[PDB]
Amino acid sequence: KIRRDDEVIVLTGKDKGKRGKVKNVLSSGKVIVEGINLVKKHQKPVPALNQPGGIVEKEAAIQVSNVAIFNAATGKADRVGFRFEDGKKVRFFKSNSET
Amino acid sequence: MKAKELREKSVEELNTELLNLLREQFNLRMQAASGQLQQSHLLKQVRRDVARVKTLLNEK
RNA sequence: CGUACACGGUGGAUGCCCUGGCAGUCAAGGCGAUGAAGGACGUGCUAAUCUGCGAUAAGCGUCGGUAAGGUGAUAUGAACCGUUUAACCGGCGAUUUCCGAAUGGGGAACCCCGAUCAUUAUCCAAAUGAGGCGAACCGGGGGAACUGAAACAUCUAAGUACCCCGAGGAAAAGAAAUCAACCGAGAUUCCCCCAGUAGCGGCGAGCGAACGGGGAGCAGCCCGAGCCUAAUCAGUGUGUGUGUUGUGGAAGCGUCUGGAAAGGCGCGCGAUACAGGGUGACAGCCCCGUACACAAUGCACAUGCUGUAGCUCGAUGAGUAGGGCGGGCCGUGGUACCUGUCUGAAUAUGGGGGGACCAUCCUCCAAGGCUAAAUACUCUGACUGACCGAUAGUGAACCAGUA
RNA sequence: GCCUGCGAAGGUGUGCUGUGAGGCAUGCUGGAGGUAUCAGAAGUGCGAAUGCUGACAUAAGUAACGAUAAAGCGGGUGAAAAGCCCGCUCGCCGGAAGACCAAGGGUUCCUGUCCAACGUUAAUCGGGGCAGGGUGAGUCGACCCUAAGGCGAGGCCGAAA
Repeated sequence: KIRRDDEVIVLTGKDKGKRGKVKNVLSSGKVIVEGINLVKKHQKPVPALNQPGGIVEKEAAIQVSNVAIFNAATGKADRVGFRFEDGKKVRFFKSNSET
Repeated sequence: MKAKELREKSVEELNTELLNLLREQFNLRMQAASGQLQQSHLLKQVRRDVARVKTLLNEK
């Protein structure tokens, strides 16, 4: 699954190629990564979608479908950041099949 | 203060503490009078303290 | 103003979904005067509800598990805690104001004390019991009517509804003065059958066994003395088979549509694990979970063991058997059982019974007592269901037994 | 044994076929699944119980507001004022619409800010909505006791609340 203590790599959105850590995950499936932000009116570095209106959620609203964590396949993506105190998870992290 | 600390203290130490915390349990009461330095942390913590020591006192 | 349609509205059906019900199944099963169940009223920085607690008030402590996220449902603002490893999960311990079955007395929660009955009694309540609650089941008593008989006084519904008293997790029954196809069976209940037969009945309508057989479960023993010690009693040690949580746990693949697939299409896989749910639209191979594994508790039913402790001899219970009068009840017939009044035996060189009475066979012996085991319900936990789907289904999937 | 987001079921309109009960197709929409064959199935196919429940039309924009029958003329404020406020004038009530209280109701009292909801019109008004404030006694009342009467305990009656 996806965690907040992990780094993601865009692959489709206009932010394709950008790197960053996962800010937070909502029960909606969307994930906001430290980097994919938008320029508000008074030019305030705050993530948000591009649409006119009053008060709307923050976050650029990224999708786990176009992201890139640890995909077991041939892609253009590269290294990705990932607990350790678990021990058993370290074994999976050591394996080139899981994490 | 944690239960571990109170248990280590002597019977008199728990009394002087309960009393010290009792005297302590006075200073606060000033918000309604218009205070600021009054902290909400110990507001609820102090009542537990004077109680924790009160529980161990009986455990002895 | 007639009629059809178009656009918009009203309205809410329908289609789909559903954190709910309904039903079945397995497991498990009492609480309290060490004052419970229930209720009242507090308690989170703000919180009006619900839930959790209860004035150390949705919390405190210990151990174990677990884990970095956490501070109940509401994802708010403020803000706190956590590595001196919290939250959360399981068990246990400490504390637990006042009122409250509380019983000192009164009382619509407020004020002062062991009230009442009863046993023992150092008669001092001094030492104890009862006085409450709980889904149904169970035992011992009291006991209808409408209705049916297409009227109705027997009968039938009833020995039911309801009422009184009481135990347990189980009760009641029970070791035979029985049964009676027999040179035989042989403690008692329960299930099936035997019978809808025998029997009862304005013999009208209706009512209605048992012996035996096939099964489930099997255990037999105690009341005067003699004697001596392994029944019994008292006490001690103290289980195998477990309860919840966490650990050993594979897995986005390709193309197309789309904001997104749990789509279409193509391919592969799990299976002593072919329930279901979650994840942005129908993913058993995404996540949990299903078979599985391990550790924390409760129960630990039993067994072992100490001191007691065998065994032996004789007898065996009268206002009873039985008879008469008046009733209840039963399938009970002059041949069921029981209550009330009166009368009243013998005694094992005796007596009772085998569905009639009295003399002659067979069987068995009352008028004293105890006794394990074999099914019930369903609050609670879990699972399932070709059940229903929110004018359906429990009245309640939304504050509901609330408005 | 097939169809489907190069889009289904359902719904609306329409074409075709069957003696029919219906099947089937097209367009729009929907936009998630839905069928045919043979076979079994269901709490199966419905306009006509002064039927049950919810909704709705015509009726009607029709009926009704009446002994304390009093408002009127100017002015103020306001985006609006015939019934908010000021002055004057004109009246009602007097055991009474006056004053003080029981029971009961219960904060409805006062102030400030408003009004979407309430006020059989409107409202810048309110006993309306929201946020605060207010009811500081030994001699007031409760608290205490008692009358008709009632209850609990002992006594006595199949049994007993």
